[PDB]
This record gives sequence, C-alpha cells and structure tokens, in this order.
Amino acid sequence: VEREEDTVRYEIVNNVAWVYYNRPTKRNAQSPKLNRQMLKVLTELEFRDDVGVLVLGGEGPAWCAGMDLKEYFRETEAEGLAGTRKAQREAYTWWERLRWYQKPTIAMVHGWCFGGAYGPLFACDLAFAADEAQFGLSEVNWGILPGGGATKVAVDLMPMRVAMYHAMMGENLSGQDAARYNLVNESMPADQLKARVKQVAETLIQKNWATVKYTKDAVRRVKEMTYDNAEDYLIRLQEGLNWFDKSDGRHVAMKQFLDDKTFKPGLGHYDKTKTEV
Amino acid sequence: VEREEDTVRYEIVNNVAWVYYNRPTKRNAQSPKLNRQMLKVLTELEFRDDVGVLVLGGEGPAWCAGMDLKEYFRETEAEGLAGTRKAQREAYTWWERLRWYQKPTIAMVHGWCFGGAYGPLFACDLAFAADEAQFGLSEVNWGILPGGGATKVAVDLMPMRVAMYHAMMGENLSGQDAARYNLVNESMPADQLKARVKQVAETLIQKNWATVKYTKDAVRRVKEMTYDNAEDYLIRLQEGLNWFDKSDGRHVAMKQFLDDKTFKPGLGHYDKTKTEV
Amino acid sequence: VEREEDTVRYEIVNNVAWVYYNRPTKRNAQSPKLNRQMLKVLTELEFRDDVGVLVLGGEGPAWCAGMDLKEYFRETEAEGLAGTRKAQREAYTWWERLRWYQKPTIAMVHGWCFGGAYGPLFACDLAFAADEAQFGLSEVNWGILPGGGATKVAVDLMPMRVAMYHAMMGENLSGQDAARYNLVNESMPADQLKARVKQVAETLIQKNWATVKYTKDAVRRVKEMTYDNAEDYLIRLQEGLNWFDKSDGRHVAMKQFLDDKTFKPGLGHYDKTKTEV
Amino acid sequence: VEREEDTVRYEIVNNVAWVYYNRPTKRNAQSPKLNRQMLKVLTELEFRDDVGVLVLGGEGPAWCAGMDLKEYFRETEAEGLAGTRKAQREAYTWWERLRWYQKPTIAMVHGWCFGGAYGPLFACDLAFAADEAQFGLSEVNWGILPGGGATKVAVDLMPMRVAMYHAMMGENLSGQDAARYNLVNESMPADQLKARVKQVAETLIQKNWATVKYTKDAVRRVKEMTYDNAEDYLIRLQEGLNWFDKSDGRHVAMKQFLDDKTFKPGLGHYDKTKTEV
Amino acid sequence: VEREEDTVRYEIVNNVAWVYYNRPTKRNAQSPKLNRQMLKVLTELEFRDDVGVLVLGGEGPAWCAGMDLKEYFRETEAEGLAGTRKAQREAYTWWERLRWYQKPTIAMVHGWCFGGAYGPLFACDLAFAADEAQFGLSEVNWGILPGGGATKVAVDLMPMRVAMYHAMMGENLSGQDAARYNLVNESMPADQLKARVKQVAETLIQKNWATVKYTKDAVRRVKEMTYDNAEDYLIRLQEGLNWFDKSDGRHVAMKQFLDDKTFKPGLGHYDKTKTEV
Amino acid sequence: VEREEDTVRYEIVNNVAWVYYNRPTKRNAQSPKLNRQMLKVLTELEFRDDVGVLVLGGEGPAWCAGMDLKEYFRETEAEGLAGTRKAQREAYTWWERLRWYQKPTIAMVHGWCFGGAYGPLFACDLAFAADEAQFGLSEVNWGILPGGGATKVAVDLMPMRVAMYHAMMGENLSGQDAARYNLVNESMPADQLKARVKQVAETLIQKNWATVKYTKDAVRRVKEMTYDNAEDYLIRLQEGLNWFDKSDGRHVAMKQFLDDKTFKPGLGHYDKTKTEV
Ligand SMILES: CC(=O)SCCNC(=O)CCNC(=O)[C@H](O)C(C)(C)COP(=O)(O)OP(=O)(O)OC[C@H]1O[C@@H](n2cnc3c(N)ncnc32)[C@H](O)[C@@H]1OP(=O)(O)O
Ligand SMILES: CC(=O)SCCNC(=O)CCNC(=O)[C@H](O)C(C)(C)COP(=O)(O)OP(=O)(O)OC[C@H]1O[C@@H](n2cnc3c(N)ncnc32)[C@H](O)[C@@H]1OP(=O)(O)O
Ligand SMILES: CC(=O)SCCNC(=O)CCNC(=O)[C@H](O)C(C)(C)COP(=O)(O)OP(=O)(O)OC[C@H]1O[C@@H](n2cnc3c(N)ncnc32)[C@H](O)[C@@H]1OP(=O)(O)O
Ligand SMILES: CC(=O)SCCNC(=O)CCNC(=O)[C@H](O)C(C)(C)COP(=O)(O)OP(=O)(O)OC[C@H]1O[C@@H](n2cnc3c(N)ncnc32)[C@H](O)[C@@H]1OP(=O)(O)O
Ligand SMILES: CC(=O)SCCNC(=O)CCNC(=O)[C@H](O)C(C)(C)COP(=O)(O)OP(=O)(O)OC[C@H]1O[C@@H](n2cnc3c(N)ncnc32)[C@H](O)[C@@H]1OP(=O)(O)O
Ligand SMILES: CC(=O)SCCNC(=O)CCNC(=O)[C@H](O)C(C)(C)COP(=O)(O)OP(=O)(O)OC[C@H]1O[C@@H](n2cnc3c(N)ncnc32)[C@H](O)[C@@H]1OP(=O)(O)O
Repeated sequence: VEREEDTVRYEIVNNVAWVYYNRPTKRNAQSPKLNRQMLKVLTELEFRDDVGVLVLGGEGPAWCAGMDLKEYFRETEAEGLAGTRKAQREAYTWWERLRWYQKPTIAMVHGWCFGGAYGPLFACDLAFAADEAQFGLSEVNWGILPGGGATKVAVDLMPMRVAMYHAMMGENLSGQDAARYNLVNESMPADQLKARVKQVAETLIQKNWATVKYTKDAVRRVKEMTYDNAEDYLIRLQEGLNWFDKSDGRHVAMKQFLDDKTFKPGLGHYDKTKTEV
Repeated sequence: VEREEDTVRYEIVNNVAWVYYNRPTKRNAQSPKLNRQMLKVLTELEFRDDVGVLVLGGEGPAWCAGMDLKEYFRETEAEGLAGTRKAQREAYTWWERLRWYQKPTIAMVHGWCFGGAYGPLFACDLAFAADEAQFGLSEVNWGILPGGGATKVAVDLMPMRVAMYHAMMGENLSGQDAARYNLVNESMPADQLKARVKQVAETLIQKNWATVKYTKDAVRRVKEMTYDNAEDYLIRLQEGLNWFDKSDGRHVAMKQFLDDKTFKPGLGHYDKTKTEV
Repeated sequence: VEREEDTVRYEIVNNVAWVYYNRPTKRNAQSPKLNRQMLKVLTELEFRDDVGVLVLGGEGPAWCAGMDLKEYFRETEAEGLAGTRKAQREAYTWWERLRWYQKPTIAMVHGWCFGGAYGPLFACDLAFAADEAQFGLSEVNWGILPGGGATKVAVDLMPMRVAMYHAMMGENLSGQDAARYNLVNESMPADQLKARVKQVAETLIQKNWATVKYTKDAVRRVKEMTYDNAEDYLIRLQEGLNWFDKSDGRHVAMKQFLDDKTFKPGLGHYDKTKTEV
Repeated sequence: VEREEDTVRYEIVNNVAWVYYNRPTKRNAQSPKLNRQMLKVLTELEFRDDVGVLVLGGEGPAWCAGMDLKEYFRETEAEGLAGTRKAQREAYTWWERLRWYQKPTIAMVHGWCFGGAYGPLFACDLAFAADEAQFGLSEVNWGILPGGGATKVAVDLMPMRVAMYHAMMGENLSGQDAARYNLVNESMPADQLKARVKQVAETLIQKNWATVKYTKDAVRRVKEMTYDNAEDYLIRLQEGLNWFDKSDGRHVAMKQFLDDKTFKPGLGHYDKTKTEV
Repeated sequence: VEREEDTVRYEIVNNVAWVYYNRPTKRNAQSPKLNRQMLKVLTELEFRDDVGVLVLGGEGPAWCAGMDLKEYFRETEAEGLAGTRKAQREAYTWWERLRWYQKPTIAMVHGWCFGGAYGPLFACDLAFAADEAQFGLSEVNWGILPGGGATKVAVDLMPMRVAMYHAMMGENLSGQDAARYNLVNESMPADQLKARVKQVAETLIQKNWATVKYTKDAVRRVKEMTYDNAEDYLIRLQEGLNWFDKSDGRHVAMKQFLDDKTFKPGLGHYDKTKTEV
Repeated sequence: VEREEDTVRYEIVNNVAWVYYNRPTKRNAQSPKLNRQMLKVLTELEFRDDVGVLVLGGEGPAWCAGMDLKEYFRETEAEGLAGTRKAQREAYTWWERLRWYQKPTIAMVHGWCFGGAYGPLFACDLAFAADEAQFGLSEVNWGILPGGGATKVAVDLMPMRVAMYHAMMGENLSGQDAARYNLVNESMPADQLKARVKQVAETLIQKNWATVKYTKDAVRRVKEMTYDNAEDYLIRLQEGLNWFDKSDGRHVAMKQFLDDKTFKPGLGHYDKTKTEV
C-alpha cells in the first residue's frame, strides 16, 4: 500500500486504541511496509497511560488475508536469504510485541482471516468474530506448510483433530465454527461485533490494569510448565504484581469486601476509585 | 469457623466417604483451620479398606468460595513471611494429597466455586455440577492474579481462549458452561446431582480399585510427557499394577471373557467376586 | 485368524489404498499375526507413486476390538518376557509406521473401537465415525490400565475431564460423542460414512502430496514444542519441503494467484497440473 | 534413635544454624523419627531473622548412610501401604522444605553419604566434602533401584556416563571424585572442612539475603525451562525481589559504585550497612 | 561385507555376549547388511538366561567408522526415498534395541569411532576407550550435519561448549579427552582395555539382573523429566521391580544386612546365592 | 560513549569480521547506544558473502563488564516502565541476533566478563579466554539476581553445583577455571589468544559454510528436545541443508572419499574447491 505510514491506522476512544490493518484493496495482506508500520504503531501506543486496551481490526472486507505473496514472499526472495530473513524478522517481531503487550489485546475479526494472520490472531489475548468471518490455513492450497507459527496457533487453540483437518484440507471455518473449536471466544452477526468488543474493552478498563497484565501473561506462560512448576511460578508472579501495583489494589479490595461490605468479588470488580486499605 | 475440627465433616455410606467443607455461613472459605482439618480428614480416610471413593461437597449455598480473605490472607500477612508461608503450605499440601489420593475422587459442586477452590476442583479426578452452580476466577475482581494454581487449573482443563477470558474478565460460568468447556464432566439440575454422584461412585466401587488408582494417575501423568515417553511409561505402570493387585484381576477377567464367556469388557466390568484364573 | 497373510486385506481405488483389518469373526482383534501382516502391508503401500491416501477400516461389525486377549496376551505370557516383548514391539512398530506414514491416513470407524485400537486410531491423521460406532477404554473393565499408549491417545485428543471419565469408568462414547470430544473429526450415519471418507481422500489427492506430508507431520510435532521453538521449527520444515517438492508448487501457485489470477488460495487449491513458475 | 527429639541437634553460631543428623551409632540413617524431627527443626529455624545460612552436617563417622533399613523400610512395610506412604511423605517433605529453604543451605559431608542421603545432598544449594568422605548409590548392592529421587540427583549433578556407572556398579566416589564430577563444590582434608564451610557461610551472610534467596531459586528453576522462557522468568523474578527487598539494595549498591566509588561489584559485595540511594 | 550373516560375530564367555562389528577391512562401517544382522544378533541374545551383559566391540583397527558412504548412502539414494527410509529405519531400529536392551551394555572402543557410530556409542549404558581411540563427528568434514542422532549424543553426554566445537570443527578426541568430557567412562592403554571391560561385566553379573535393568533405564529416563515428576516415577519403577524380581532380592539383602550382618551395602553387593528373607 | 556509532568497531581480515565492544574507558559496559549500534553492525555483516566467521572481542582491559549501571539501568528507570522495556528489548534483541547468527561466532575474552556480558558470551558458538580473564556473576554483589539470562547461561554451560556457587557467591573464575567448567572452550596466555582464535576462524572458513550453520543451530536446538524428537528433527534439518547447499557438498565429498580417495573425512575436511559429484 504505496506509503508505509498509511498501511496501519488507529483511533483512541474511551481509553481503547482501535488499530486497523489499512490495506483494504489488498485484503490487509502483511507486506514488509505494514509489518514495520504495525510495530511502530504498537510500540508508540503500548505505555500510554490513556491506553487501557488495544483492539486489532481490519479495513475493508478482510481482517487479514495473510502475508503479501508479492511484497513479503516474491520481492524478498529476489533479494536472496538476506531479504527473506529481514522480512521474516519484521513479521515475527510485531506478532511477538503484540503477544506480550503491556495492555490487554482483542482481535475484532469481521472478515477473511488466512494463514500468516494466525500469528496476530493468537497474539491477541481475546478474539471476537462475525458469523460471516472465514478462517483458513490456506497455505496447503498454495503448496506451502502453515508457517509464521500458524500450525502452532492451530494446535495451541483447537483440538488436535480440528487442527489436523484445518491444516491438511485448507477448508475455511465460519465464525460460529471458529468459536465452537476455540479459535476465538465468540461469534455473532457482523452488525453486533463492534459493540460487543467495545463492551469487553470497557470491562477490562474497569479492572486493575497491572492485575490484567500479570494475569494474561500467567495464562500464556503456564501452558508451557508442569502443574507443580506453575504453582510456584504463580506465587513469584504475585510478588512482582505487589511491586508493580502502587495502588495496592489487593488491600483496597480486601477493605471493600471484609470491612465496608460494598462489593462481592465473586459477582463484580472492586471500586479502584477508592484508595483506603 | 470457631473450632478447627468443625470446619470439615464426613459420612461413610456404601463405601463412599462423603466429605464436606463445613463453614456454610462463611461460604466454605479456606481458612488455615479448614486447610489443616481437611488434610487430617483426607489422611485418615485414604487407606481405609471400606473407603472406595471420596466425594468432596460443601454445606450451605457454596461449594467453596475460595481462600478466606480474613484468616488465610489478612491475619497471616500480619505475622509476616513466616505466617504467609505456613498458611500457603497448609493449603497446597491438602490439594496435593487430594490430587494423588489412593482412591478415586469426585467434586460435587452444587453452588459457588471461586478462585482458590480451583485447586481442590482440579484435584478431584471427576467433577459434577448443578446447573445453578457458578464458577469464577474472581481474583482479578479483587486485584490479585489467580494463584493457588488456579490459572494452571483453567489452562489444563479448558481451551486457552476460554481460560484467558475467565481469568481476565472475572465473569462466572454456569454449571452448563462449566461442562461445555470441560471444567467439569457434567451439569444437571441441583435436585438430580447427589443421585448422579452416588451412581458414579457405585460404578467405580465395582471396578478393581488398584486398576482405578493406576489408571487415574496415568491420565494425570501422561499430560506432562511426550507421546513416545508416555508409551514406555504406561508399560512400567502395568508392571507396578501386576505387583499391587494380589487379586490378579487381569487373569480373573481373561478367564471370564475367553473361557467362561460370562462378560464382554467392551460392554461391562468383569465380576471381581470370582477369583479363578 | 488361521493364515497371517489373510489377517489384513486392501484395495487400490482412485489412488486411495483402502486397508481393512480382516479378522471379522474375532472383531479385528490385534493378534501378533495381524500386527506383522499390517506392518508388511503398510510398508509395501507407503512409497507407491499411485497411493496418495491410506484409509484404515475393518471387516465385519468391529473396526478394531483391541488386542487379542488370547494370541497377543495369554499365548505370549506363556513364552515369558521374551514372548511379551516380541509381541509388544510388533504392535508398537506398526502403530508408529502408520503415525509417521509418508501419505495422509484416515480412520474409517464404522463399529467397535476398544482399548489398544486407540493407538492405530490416533496414528491416523484424520478420523470419521458412524453414529453407530462405539469407542471405549474397556481396559479398566478387565482389570488392566489403558496401555499400548491408549491413555495418552485419550489425553492428547480429548479434554482432560473427558479422558479421565473415559479411562476410569470404561463406558463407551457414541460416534456423535467421539466427534463432540474430538476423538474423531466427524460422525454421520454408517450408510453415509464411506462416501464422506472417499470425498476427503479425493480432496487430499488434489493437494501437493509433499506439502500434505510436511503439514501433517508439523501438526503432530509442534504439540511437543514451546510456541517460540515451534516458530523456528516451522521455518526449518519449509526449507526441507523446498528440497523435497521438485514440482516447485509454491512458485506454480504464486504465478496462478498473482500473475494469472485463475485461483484464490483462501477459497481452493492451486492447479498442480500446470508447471510454469 | 530412642527419643524423636534427640535424632537431630543444632547450634546457632554467628547467624549460621549448624544442623546435624544425630543418630551417630546408626550412621545417621533416616528413620521416620529423624524425618519428622528434621522437618520440625528446619521449619522452626527457616524464618529466624538471626539465621542467615543453614549447614547440614552429621555426628559420628557418617554424614548420612541413607534410609533406615529397619525403621523406614522393614517396620513400615509391616503396617502395609498406609505405613509405607506415611513414611515416604515424611522423608520427601523434609527434603523439599530444605530444597526450597528461605535461607542458603550448605551440605558439610565429612563421611559416609549413601542412597536416600542424595535427596538431602541435592536439597542443599552448596556442598563441601572431606577427601575421606565416600558417596555411593549403594541401592543396587541391596537389590533396589536408587529411589527417594537419588537417580535424578545423580543425573542432575553429574555427567550421564558418571551417573550411569554410579547407579549400576554401586561403587563409591571419594570426596575428590565427588568434586571432579560436580556431586559437590569442593573436597579438602577433613581437618580443613568445617573452617571452609564457616568461611562460605560468613560470605553469604554479608550479601543481601533476599538477593541470595531469589538467585539460588533462579538457578534451580531455570534448569527446567527453555532458554527463551528462562529469559522472561528472570525479569519476573527481579520484579518480585524489588518488592521483597525493603533495603532497596540495588539502588544502595548503584550509589556506592556510580556516585561514591567505594566498591567495584566485579571484585566484592556492596556495603549493606549503608542505606542511602 | 559380502555375506549379511558375516557382518557381525559374537562369543559367549562367562555369561557375557562379546558382540563385534565384523567388517574390519571396511572399518566396521554400518551398511544395511550390518544394520539388519546387528538387530538379528541383538534380538536373539537379549532374553538368554545365560547372557548377563553385552559388550559391543569391533574387529580390525576401527570400532565403527560410521555409516557406509557406499551401501548406506549412495546405493540407497539411487533407489529414491523408499530406499533411504528403509535404510534409515534399519539403522535407527537397532540403535534403539541396544539403547533399551534387557541386559546391561558396554561399548569397548579400541579404535576409530566416527559419526553415525555415536548412536550405538550412546546406546551402550557404559563405555570404555583405549587411549589410542579417536572419536569424531566427521560429518562436517564431508558436508553433512551430524545425523543418526549423533548431534544429540554429543549434547546429552558432553558439555555444550565441547559438543559445539566437536560438531563444528570435525576434529577428533583422543580416548583420554573422550573420558575427560564424559563421552566414555574411562580411557586406558589398548593392551589393558579388554581386561577392564571383562572386570566391569563380571561385577554387573554379580548384581541382581532385574535391579540393573530397572536402574539403567531409570538413569536414561529421568534426564527427560522434572525433578518432581522423576521423584514419583522412581516410586512407580520400584513397584514394577517388586513384580519382576521373583528372587525378592531386597528382602534377601535386608536379612543379610540387618539380621545376619554378613555384608554392608555401602561397601559391596549382597549374596544373591542365598534366598532366605 | 559519546557517539552511538563509536560504541562498536570492526575490521574484516581474511573473511573474518573482528567486531569489538568499543567503550574501553567504560570497560565496554552495555549502554543503549552500544546495544543499538551492536545490532546494526551484526545486521549489516551477517549475509556478506565475504564474512565467514564473526569474532566478538573488546577494546581495553575488559571484554564486557556487563550492563551500563548509569545508561542502561539508572537513566532508563528515570523514564519509567516504557524506558526500561525499550532498553531491555534493545539488549535482548542483539544477543538473540548473535545467538542465531547465519555465520559461526567466536567470543575472544581477553579480560573482564561480568553479569549481562553472559548473554553475548553464550550467544557466541565458541569461546576462547586468556588465563588473565576473569568471569563473574557479580549481580549478587550489587543486590540484583543474574538477569539478562545470565543465570540460564551459567546453568546451560556449567555443572549445577558450579553455576549455584557462581551466582550466590559472586566470586570470579579465571580463564583456566572458565575452561575447566566449560564456560569457554579453552584458556591460554593473553599473548597466544588472538592467534588461536584466528586459527579456529580459518578452519571454519575451510568447511562448507551452510553445513556449519545447520550444525551449530542443531547443537543449540537439540538441548531442548527429547532424544527421540531430536532423532527426527536432525533428519528434517538435513533435508533443509540439501536445499540450501547449491554446491551439493555431500555428493562432492562422497566422490572425493569413495571414487578419488583424495581425503578421509575422519582426518580432515573435503576440498570444496572441487565441484564434480
Ligand atoms: C483468593 C481466593 O481464593 S479469592 C476467594 C474467592 N473470591 C470471591 O470472589 C468470593 C468472595 N466472596 C463472595 O463473593 C461470595 O461467594 C458471595 C458474595 C458470592 C456469596 O454471596 P452471598 O451468598 O451474598 O454471601 P456473603 O457475601 O453475604 O457472604 C456470607 C459470609 O461469608 C463470608 N465470606 C464469603 N466469601 C468469603 C471469602 N472468600 N473469604 C472470607 N469470608 C468470606 C462473608 O464475608 C460473609 O461473612 P459475614 O456474614 O460473617 O460478614
Ligand atoms: C488390551 C486391549 O486392547 S483390550 C481389548 C478391547 N477390550 C474389549 O473390551 C473388547 C473385548 N471384546 C468385546 O467386548 C467385543 O468387542 C464385543 C463383545 C463388544 C463384540 O460383541 P459381539 O458382537 O457380541 O462379539 P463376541 O463377544 O461374541 O465376539 C465374537 C468373537 O470375537 C472374539 N473377540 C472379541 N474381542 C476379542 C478380543 N479383544 N480378543 C480376542 N478375541 C476377541 C470373541 O472371543 C468371539 O470369539 P469366538 O466366537 O471364537 O468364541
Ligand atoms: C503465507 C500466507 O499467509 S498465505 C496468505 C493467505 N492465503 C490466502 O489464501 C489468501 C490469498 N488471497 C485470497 O484468497 C483473498 O483473501 C480472497 C481472494 C479470498 C479475497 O477475495 P476477493 O474479495 O475476491 O479478493 P481478490 O482475490 O480479488 O483480492 C483483491 C486484491 O487483493 C490482493 N490480495 C489478496 N490477498 C493477497 C495476499 N495474501 N497477498 C497479496 N495480495 C493479496 C489480490 O491480489 C487483489 O489485488 P489486485 O486487485 O490489485 O490484483
Ligand atoms: C547488570 C550487570 O550486567 S552487572 C554489570 C557487571 N557488574 C560488575 O560488577 C562490573 C562493574 N564494574 C566493575 O566492577 C569493573 O569491571 C571493574 C571495576 C572490575 C574494572 O576495574 P577497573 O579496571 O579498576 O575499572 P573502574 O572501576 O575504575 O572503571 C573504569 C570506568 O568504567 C566504568 N564502568 C565500569 N563498569 C561499569 C558498568 N558496569 N557500568 C557502568 N560503568 C562502568 C566506571 O564507572 C569507570 O567510569 P569513570 O572512570 O568514568 O568514573
Ligand atoms: C534406601 C537407602 O537409602 S540405602 C541406605 C544406604 N545403604 C547403604 O549401603 C548403607 C547401609 N549401611 C552401611 O553400609 C554403613 O554405612 C556402613 C556399613 C558403610 C558403615 O560402616 P561401619 O562404620 O562398619 O558401620 P556398621 O555397618 O557396623 O553400622 C553401625 C550400626 O549402624 C547401623 N546402620 C548403618 N547403616 C544403616 C542403615 N542404612 N539403616 C539402618 N541401620 C543402619 C548398623 O546396622 C549398625 O547397627 P548396630 O550396631 O546397632 O547393629
Ligand atoms: C555418515 C557417517 O556416519 S559419517 C561416517 C564417518 N565418517 C568418517 O569420516 C569416516 C570415513 N572413513 C574414514 O575416514 C576412516 O575411518 C579412516 C580413513 C580414518 C580409516 O583410515 P585408514 O585406516 O587409513 O582406512 P581407509 O580410509 O584406507 O579405509 C579402508 C577401507 O574402508 C573403507 N571405509 C572406511 N570408512 C568407510 C565408511 N564410513 N563408509 C564406507 N567405507 C568406508 C574405505 O573406503 C576403504 O575401502 P577400500 O580399501 O575397499 O577402498
């Protein structure tokens, strides 16, 4: 998409950064330009005290139709290994920046999600789809295996049988099927999707943000640990959150529940407006 | 709950130990008193030749509403690190004793199941819920991450997307949702739950008890092994069961199927009354 | 089944090897004869340029009712450890040959699938069941734990709760339940099953066969890797596929999509008839 | 050793708890009495503000000659599985309490170290031996495999070849050989051993104690992680140490090096007497 | 080496099977003929009640100079993938049969040990070298990476730095260096090697053979487990050894130590001649 | 070191890129300027057809004295979390670029190597030290745990006991000790070090460069795999090297050994001047 700075756009609304792939006429294909610009935008939004949540959406009828077969594959193969490695590092680096983002991330998938879009899909903590969205590991249909981690995304989110069929047959899952097999959290009609995402973002914004970061990372990390190692790890993490959370939110919440009896944590969030312990 | 020995109760009925969290007016919150008494009760029931199955239920409207914010957190923080570590070891030790219990374990979850109740929920081999039960990682709602292993429980039982939403949003799953996402085996109306649990216990009691112990441990252990390592491990385990099972139940069953033709193992259990090989 | 060479049969139809367990009157039980003959048949079909897909079905009312309690267990125990180890190696070796087969594999499960049939069930990449099929870890019902890897199969395919219940209770899953819990891909009436399998095989045959092999192995392998290790591994695999695929199918497909615009990989396979890059 | 409270002794000298196995005439064999008393002593010393280091030594000519063949094995086998499991839990629990101890631990091994003494040997962070000490996995010589984790100790400390020979041949390593193969840190004549241990303890006491705890745990934990997972884990740990260390020792040390230039951390410890940042 | 049955020879002496690679004039290169014959010989010796130990040596100046560049590589590449896979399976299968052998195995390495000889070298439990032996990952010197697992052998036995240098530089280790870096147990002059191996074999033959098998497997297996998983695994293994060991050697040994006081297991093996418990 | 472009220097000599940390008067401390410039230099040298090997040395009396306590820690803490994360990503990213470098890497450590220098030390494939070099995890001496992966470096290279002592005691290893415990490959007098490194580089340059890359990565990767997974992985890697190596060096070498008999791979590298197969 001619200018690099035009390949991604964003708006800040009510402390949510709404970030969009912005190559609509190229179905939001991941070119090196988009991969560099997406990192730049993610890097500048990450530690803004007024950005609580990042939503990743797409302009036009695609969410993301994968890597750019022209600009990511053909043009880089022409500059040899050096060009291939530079292009790969640009794509992998922004998926990783999104995966470990300081703020909670949400995929808003209204349309086409193919191939190398699976990395960014997985890198979002939560994911909400339109019924009319279509998800495919289309890689087998153009003679390549599902790289950019896409095979691992399918295996880490979906049942083995479902991942195997998805990668071998290159057939598409509807939003409803993507939700049934846990590729995404939920599917709904396209005309309801933005409002649901906005509601989820507004709920996260009400939580202690430090607590949400430590929790979302804990979920990602304890997948790659034994039960017994994860038990000790979660204790170590809470000691870190104790340092990070200057608001001392656990003591604030304990006072509101035990002493004030103004909320029940089983039924709703503590009031982080209040600061008395 | 004033006296330590009153924090847990049990009944033995038809070789099933029905164990209940017994702090109903405190929603069965896990205080250090309950954590010590639960270990004591589990330890004394474990190797009783008349206890075939242990069911973990709760008195009052909660199953278990998590750790006691007053007695487990506030009062122990006041005695410093020493008090915190003593309290943590008491909670972790009984969840582990339950997780590796000599006898099959069943969670009977009729009501509230929150936070640090996830360890005991996972430590039960099987789990049956009331439709009216509510399951939550409420930790984020009082500003802490889901410790006492609860994050790992969510990740080891439920699809990653579901675990992520559950831990970040602190919203509750109904019994039906808890069953759909494999937090529990089944959900049913509260008025049907005890009878279903009683039926499941009576089925396990009819199996070779040594076989059930070796099998339930095998399921837990092979999650943390490669396929190829698990293949050899399962051979090693059967050699152990051969030693442990004095009834020589595999030869008893082989005679009943091959020679007597009185049962078909695909369709029902062998008669462990009979002892001829 | 008296002669070893009669324990397995196959037909080649439209480049699909239809292989059948052929001990119908013994419910296709895995005897040492069948284990040796199944390896021999799999070994001779594997690298045939006219075999694109292998389907594993069964003659008679069983798919596979497990190991032969008479010929695999009783008769080998009578020749001691030496006989037991020889028999075990014959069973494990053919399940492994099937699991890593050069060609895509499909389980066509019309009927009984018990115990040590789980290894071959898992060793097939894809699996399609009749509603009337019945799947059981019947091992607990004859006093043994689910060996021949069967416990690991249950844990690698199904949710932990479901695997635990399945192994401890020795109750059977219907085809529909086997599909809901991802033991198989799909369930349908028995009279529709062969046609669905034939359709799936004919779709795989249309893909680049080298691409399908590399992909199906990738799915199996990345389960046993961290996300970050799997990212690099998938790059290494594509470099291998580049060598293996003399048809240079990725460049063929790129031309058809970018230059010719005759297909869209999100919506269907490239035409591997064409050879221009 | 008739009274349980006599099976272990300790002295506090210059903030070092010198703990000794105290069954000299039974070569410090681990009986259930000693296993219970060792946990009690470790538990009461752990969080003493005047205990900086714990040294584990032995009275008489043995350090520890393993499990008590009479009181740990024979007498417990006589009370059946229940007695065996109680005895095993008592031994495993104190080795684990020592392995994760709040304070740095040192093994002072002057003499015999056999079998089930390997768990406590490994559970000590550091280990110093007399030339005249003798270390053996003597288990094979009395027909058992090296349990109580001893096989794993040998594999986690020594080269595979050395561990294999040690476990299969049941021959003894001298102190010098134990040091060459990294079973211990150092070996020296018995008459020099206590002074070296005293010197090592006095060096640890001069460090920031919170820093030593976080570091020693980090070493133990990162063995069971991939490089890339360990990188993130070590960041999480430092955030915890930031909370735990009220002395804010990293800022104290930075001032002494950058501003005051009174020490060089490459060459010695910062002065934790000073409190200015 | 013209006839397949001539590629391997063996002698039985004092219950030790002395097996030799027998292609001396081809430096004992692993051809498909040798790979098939080595499996056949290993398979027939394994469960002989008069074979306690297997030693793997070589005829002529090589132990094993790796895979046969002519018969294993060139001739099989000429029959395509099918020929390559058949040849690979023959080599891998016998290395694995040796690695998990029922009996203890010893490598007697008097001379050249190169490349694909590392699999068999590692598959032997113990290894003894001549000073004049030379060990090399010569693969880099003929433009291939160290396959047949050789890279993994180097990493599992030697320090990472040593393995890296060994694989990248294709320079040779002397016997003494091979012992210093734990590729083998010991190095000695060639004229002393056979007698040392004979002495080691005669020591293993005096141990309880079932105990040696369970122990040697435990060492190999606990490398691929967390400490805490290995603790439970070793308990499971002893339950298996209890079944396998009809001699009830642990009770025999306990009587000889506790009651008879005729041996000290720290200092020597129990007398397995005696059978009283 | 005032200008960013001055913090690193390099020379190309005989196809070796000699790269030096260039803040001699600050003992080559890793400031954000150096971390950015080191990535830039590594990135531009990596795919130069005239760069076969990269050596990492240091100007002045240090190799690398760790992170810059002023510019990496103090100044970034002053810009908050955003500044800390930016600085961490710059350091981690260049250590990783070096660790997976297309070309073989060598650490030339003539002097001080402290703390956060361990990441770059480990990221070099090979390492050669001066006797007068001093290696320390000095972190404990300034009250922090050994981050920037340094703890993991110590555990992945050195015996557990040695790593534990090194991290807890903050005492320094000499070059000779660093070599004995496998932190580096070799130690020699400082006046011999450059010539030895030059000789090692000139040997690597004579090998097939594609072969060296695939091999060095294989060594790093198979540490984090089971034996059985590593066996298959190494086959996959050779298929990749077959694609990457246009020189078809394995067939060139096979001709020189089998047909021409001009070299013996056990004793030296094939002549990659020659191109006939
Ligand atoms: C660390 C962890 O494990 S987090 C613990 C789980 N976190 C939670 O969110 C549960 C905390 N408590 C809850 O929200 C309860 O389950 C509820 C509020 C949903 C139950 O609702 P209700 O039926 O309305 O009960 P209510 O809130 O009135 O509780 C009744 C009593 O139980 C006590 N109680 C309930 N949960 C807890 C708890 N986790 N710790 C301590 N006391 C508790 C209440 O303080 C109250 O005590 P009081 O009447 O003596 O003042
Ligand atoms: C170790 C493992 O893999 S466990 C093996 C699986 N375990 C099982 O529970 C299956 C064992 N057998 C079964 O239960 C069968 O599938 C059944 C009974 C459900 C099939 O039901 P039916 O259609 O009624 O068949 P029926 O039991 O009459 O079997 C027919 C024949 O097959 C034989 N057969 C069935 N399964 C097996 C088996 N696993 N091993 C050996 N023979 C078997 C029967 O002995 C009988 O032989 P016969 O007629 O020559 O005497
Ligand atoms: C390596 C990977 O990640 S694989 C990439 C994913 N693979 C895929 O199968 C997606 C490839 N493209 C698709 O199939 C598209 O999503 C479609 C065809 C389903 C979208 O359908 P349509 O709405 O009919 O769009 P259409 O195919 O006409 O595409 C519109 C434009 O986007 C371009 N485009 C679409 N996807 C890509 C892509 N992945 N790379 C580059 N350009 C692309 C098309 O070339 C076309 O460009 P043009 O009009 O300038 O010639
Ligand atoms: C987080 C980590 O990586 S920990 C960093 C490693 N930690 C350490 O212990 C090293 C810290 N520094 C050292 O101890 C040095 O290597 C020494 C002191 C051993 C070198 O000894 P000397 O040769 O006597 O050098 P000296 O201490 O005088 O240092 C010379 C200059 O380098 C600076 N310097 C040395 N190391 C560092 C460092 N790690 N960060 C910042 N500046 C440093 C000194 O401040 C001094 O600056 P100045 O002269 O402008 O005031
Ligand atoms: C399961 C495990 O952990 S295996 C335990 C370790 N196994 C071993 O091989 C050690 C067993 N015992 C030994 O061999 C001793 O260390 C020795 C024999 C080397 C010590 O040698 P000596 O100094 O000659 O001591 P000796 O054998 O005379 O033992 C002295 C006393 O300690 C007792 N004792 C020694 N080790 C043990 C033990 N592991 N369990 C129980 N009692 C023991 C002896 O029975 C004897 O008791 P008695 O005098 O009341 O009859
Ligand atoms: C894939 C892998 O496993 S790599 C295999 C290991 N790679 C190697 O570097 C070893 C290859 N061969 C060697 O270098 C030999 O060990 C040597 C050269 C060191 C032995 O040195 P010498 O004693 O001088 O023996 P020489 O090279 O003359 O070999 C004698 C015979 O053995 C043959 N031979 C030796 N090694 C091999 C081998 N790996 N494959 C096939 N034939 C071999 C030689 O071709 C020669 O055959 P010929 O006399 O019939 O023509």
